[PDB]
Amino acid sequence: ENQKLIANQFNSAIGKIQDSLSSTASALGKLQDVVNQNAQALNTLVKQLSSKFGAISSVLNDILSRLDKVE
Amino acid sequence: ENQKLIANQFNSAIGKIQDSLSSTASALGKLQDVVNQNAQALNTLVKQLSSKFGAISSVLNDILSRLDKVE
Amino acid sequence: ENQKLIANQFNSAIGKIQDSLSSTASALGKLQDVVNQNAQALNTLVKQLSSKFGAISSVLNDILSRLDKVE
Amino acid sequence: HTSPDVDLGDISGINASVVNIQKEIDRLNEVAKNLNESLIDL
Amino acid sequence: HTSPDVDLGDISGINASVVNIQKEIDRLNEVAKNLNESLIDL
Amino acid sequence: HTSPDVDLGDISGINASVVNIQKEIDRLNEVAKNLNESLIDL
Repeated sequence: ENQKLIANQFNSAIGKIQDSLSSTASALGKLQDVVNQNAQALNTLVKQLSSKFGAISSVLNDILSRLDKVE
Repeated sequence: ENQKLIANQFNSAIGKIQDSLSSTASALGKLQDVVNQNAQALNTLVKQLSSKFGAISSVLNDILSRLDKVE
Repeated sequence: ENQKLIANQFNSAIGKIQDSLSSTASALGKLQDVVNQNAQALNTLVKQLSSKFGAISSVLNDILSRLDKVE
Repeated sequence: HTSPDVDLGDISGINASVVNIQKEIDRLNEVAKNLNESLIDL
Repeated sequence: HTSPDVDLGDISGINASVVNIQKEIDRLNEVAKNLNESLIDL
Repeated sequence: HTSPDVDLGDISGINASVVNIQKEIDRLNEVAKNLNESLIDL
């Protein structure tokens, strides 16, 4: 009798732990997707910022150069 | 006798797995909070950067325009 | 006999759960390392951006000032 | 003269997502609490 | 003349936090090691 | 005159890493599926 009890409660525990492991796997997968997406976002931001500051610098030197031409 | 052994060690294992699942839940919660906070930080940075580059562009066109007025 | 069965399958389950907990620990460690690294990256980006915009502002005021000198 | 309007543009298409694993954390805590209904009491 | 000092400002209030789940990872590894003291040896 | 070339520079050395915990998620799902081979059938 207590063998049916031990078996049934062990099966219940293993089912609950299966559910918990599937939930942990789904959570880690979502976290991985979002962390990688934010990493790609930060990387494309640093790249586009490099380009934008390059353009800013360029127009700046054009300004200074044609100013020196004025002076 | 071995039934008391199986029951006691199963209860010990279930307690340890309860502690492990609570620890995993706390860790995933902290990770979620920090990932969402860094996401909001990156988003407000891109917004404030858009505004800042807008202002930079604006003063730049003012510069070029009043320069053309000079020339 | 069923006691050997309960014991052996409980030991198998505990081994599999040990493997799962070690995998979860490794995954959380990697996630922590990468989230902290991206956080440090975002922080150094905001700092270097503050410095870069400071320099941009500085050359801008130099431009406006020497322009006013021209005018 | 007539210098063109040098527009730098905008940082378009850059945006960070958001984790929503609250369901999974709730499931983990619910299981950690429900495992007390799986303890053996001979 | 006398153009005002056009200060762009600073990116203030922007800062990323840091995860510190080292306690939880240590607990997970400690439990994965202590579960060897829960194996049944008839 | 002859104003120097005021180069602002570039945001160098800034780069975000990438998580690769696909092995661990696969292991977790594999264990969640293999635990069905540990159920007791008296």
